[PDB]
Amino acid sequence: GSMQIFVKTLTGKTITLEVEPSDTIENVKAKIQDKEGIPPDQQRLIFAGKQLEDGRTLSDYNIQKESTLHLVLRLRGG
Amino acid sequence: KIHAYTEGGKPLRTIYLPKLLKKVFLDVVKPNTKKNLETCGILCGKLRQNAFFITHLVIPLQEATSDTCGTTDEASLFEFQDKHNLLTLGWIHTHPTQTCFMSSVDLHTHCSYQLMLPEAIAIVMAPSKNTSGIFRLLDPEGLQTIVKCRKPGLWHPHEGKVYTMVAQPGHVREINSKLQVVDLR
Ligand SMILES: [Zn+2]
Ligand SMILES: [Zn+2]
Repeated sequence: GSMQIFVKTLTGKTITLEVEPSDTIENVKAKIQDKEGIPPDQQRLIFAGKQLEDGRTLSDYNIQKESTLHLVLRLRGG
Repeated sequence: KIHAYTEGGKPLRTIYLPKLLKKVFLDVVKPNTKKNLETCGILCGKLRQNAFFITHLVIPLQEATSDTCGTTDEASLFEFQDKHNLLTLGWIHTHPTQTCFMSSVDLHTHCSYQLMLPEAIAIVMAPSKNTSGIFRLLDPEGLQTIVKCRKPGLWHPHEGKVYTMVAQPGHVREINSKLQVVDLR
């Protein structure tokens, strides 16, 4: 991609991604599965207090160079 | 004085678990366990001098049935942890009627926590059997198995030993410490 954003976790990690403004949130998750091994449906991404929907894009949410997103995992118990 | 290692020889930092937490969790989710409903929560806390301290049990917004439970509004969970600088150190849930083990769903869920934090633990309460367990995936073989896994269906099986009970007291040590219980439901 053509800019870099950061994904900070609740575990002291910081993931760095290269992405396009036109990358979908679902694309950003796929890049995280690639880099960290986490399935997309287990991820929730959060920016400026709002949770990001799979079908929208980084531009839809005004996410620019070197912005920080936040990753919170879902919990599924059996 | 005592160090625990993964199967592959990586050292695990110690997590201090309040002795109270298991008992208080069962108490907090007892309405659901009576109604034959699974419940879950998050183990949160802090890193002090190369050790983790569980300080908060957080009951997130969730939906449940008799054999499943899942979070629904992770944003409020996030807001709480971030606002209070809480690390995620693992999770806990009930088997209202089943035995004390990690199901296929538990393994896939936990794989992600243990990837984000090598020491992450999964506590399983089987109150109808009066047992409980604290588990993790084998590192690296079990992590690798579940990460690569693409099998469909909720309850599918896995090839080989995938998880194990955590080392006590080297990895997890139960101690008499303070606890906050945060109910976000
Ligand atoms: Zn379970
Ligand atoms: Zn699987």
